[PDB]
Amino acid sequence: YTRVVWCAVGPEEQKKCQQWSQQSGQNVTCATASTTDDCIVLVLKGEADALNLDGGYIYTAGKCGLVPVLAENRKSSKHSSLDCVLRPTEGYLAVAVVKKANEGLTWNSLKDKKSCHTAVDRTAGWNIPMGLIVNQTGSCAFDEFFSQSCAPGADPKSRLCALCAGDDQGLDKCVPNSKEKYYGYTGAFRCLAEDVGDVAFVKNDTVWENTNGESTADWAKNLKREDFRLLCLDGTRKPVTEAQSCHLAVAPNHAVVSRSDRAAHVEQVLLHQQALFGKNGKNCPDKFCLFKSETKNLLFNDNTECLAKLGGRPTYEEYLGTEYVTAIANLKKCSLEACAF
Ligand SMILES: *[C@@H]1O[C@H](CO)[C@@H](O[C@@H]2O[C@H](CO)[C@@H](O)[C@H](O)[C@H]2NC(C)=O)[C@H](O)[C@H]1NC(C)=O
Ligand SMILES: *[C@@H]1O[C@H](CO)[C@@H](O[C@@H]2O[C@H](CO)[C@@H](O)[C@H](O)[C@H]2NC(C)=O)[C@H](O)[C@H]1NC(C)=O
Ligand SMILES: CCN(CC)CC(=O)Nc1c(C)cccc1C
Ligand SMILES: *[C@@H]1O[C@H](CO)[C@@H](O)[C@H](O)[C@H]1NC(C)=O
Ligand SMILES: [Fe+3]
Ligand SMILES: [Zn+2]
Ligand SMILES: [Zn+2]
Repeated sequence: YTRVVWCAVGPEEQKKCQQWSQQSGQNVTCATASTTDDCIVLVLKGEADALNLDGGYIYTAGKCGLVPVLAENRKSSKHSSLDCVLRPTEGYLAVAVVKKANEGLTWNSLKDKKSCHTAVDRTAGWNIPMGLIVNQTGSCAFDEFFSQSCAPGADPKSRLCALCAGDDQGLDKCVPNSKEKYYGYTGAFRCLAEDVGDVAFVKNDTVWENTNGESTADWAKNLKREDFRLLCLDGTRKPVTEAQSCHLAVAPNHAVVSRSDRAAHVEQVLLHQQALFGKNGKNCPDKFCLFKSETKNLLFNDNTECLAKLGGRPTYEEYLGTEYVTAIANLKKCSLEACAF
């Protein structure tokens, strides 16, 4: 039974998965795909067993019968007596970030600016802000709100891809995987840091992890938190230290999904895998560390303490929460039930 086939998205996650595979005695093996949607299809076909997904994709996967199995849990200063694997998930803060030097830019003056998104269909980088924007303008032309953007996964010849740069060679412009320079939390923030965009739609944790010497990548190496500002919904700007009172929403954590008939087996293998390669696991950091990838968030986010049990044996709708599930349905009206593949 207990071989789990992970689905990696892109060549970089593939490399990391191959390392995990080798260190696991081939308990985990790897399948690769160019996009998250493709990976979901591989899981539906039964050619892969699982992968960690942002909440927006969990919505896509859930409609096709896939279920949440274990969720990412980061550091917290409450619930601590309880062990990480048993602790409830706090969710993360979706935020809109701008440069302080870019004075006078607020939530009320984003029209015609340049934006940086993690990817299309993702929670913090797309679903939350575009949902909020459609709603406030009473219009579905969200592709004409910003003058130019980098929204991995949109038509590469549309304005929503204009700011994306592709890989080393300019190839793969706008693909929704790490090959694209401005993909994901880190990529979208880089897009803002290099002044390619006016605002980045990421999470709270991204800002802190790539400023004040926390990174060391050459583009982040000199960034300082005082150079950035959060855009609050009230038309006000605040230091990044004010996220708890200046965010767009709380997002449910990224979670591992698998086909329902495979959930229990995937779950067992993963709990044994994090005991070996997790934060203080038998072989981290001496041999391989599952939750570390040099600020690239490959397979899993780098700030992950552990993969936690769910409790309540939640369906995907209960896991995402009815608030966030109606938000996505209304936004997708711009482009009630049925699986896409
Ligand atoms: C937003 O994100 C930062 C980092 O993810 C949080 O600050 C971390 O908080 C932990 C304890 O919760 C501290 O021990 C770490 O030292 C902090 N990290 C760093 C790198 O500074 C912060 O709690 C979050 N703020 C809000 C309002 O959510
Ligand atoms: C966009 O607006 C719609 C319409 O109000 C929001 O959907 C509603 O959300 C509330 C709160 O969850 C429910 O009580 C309503 O029933 C929903 N209405 C409809 C028509 O479905 C949606 O939340 C908004 N999107 C965002 C991102 O805020
Ligand atoms: C960590 C995964 N959670 C998602 C929130 C499973 C859950 O169902 N948790 C939960 C808790 C702990 C308290 C109140 C309400 C909810 C539903
Ligand atoms: C692989 O899984 C098997 C089955 O439980 C376990 O006995 C073995 O020790 C595991 N090895 C590693 C390194 O995970
Ligand atoms: Fe996310
Ligand atoms: Zn809030
Ligand atoms: Zn239930």
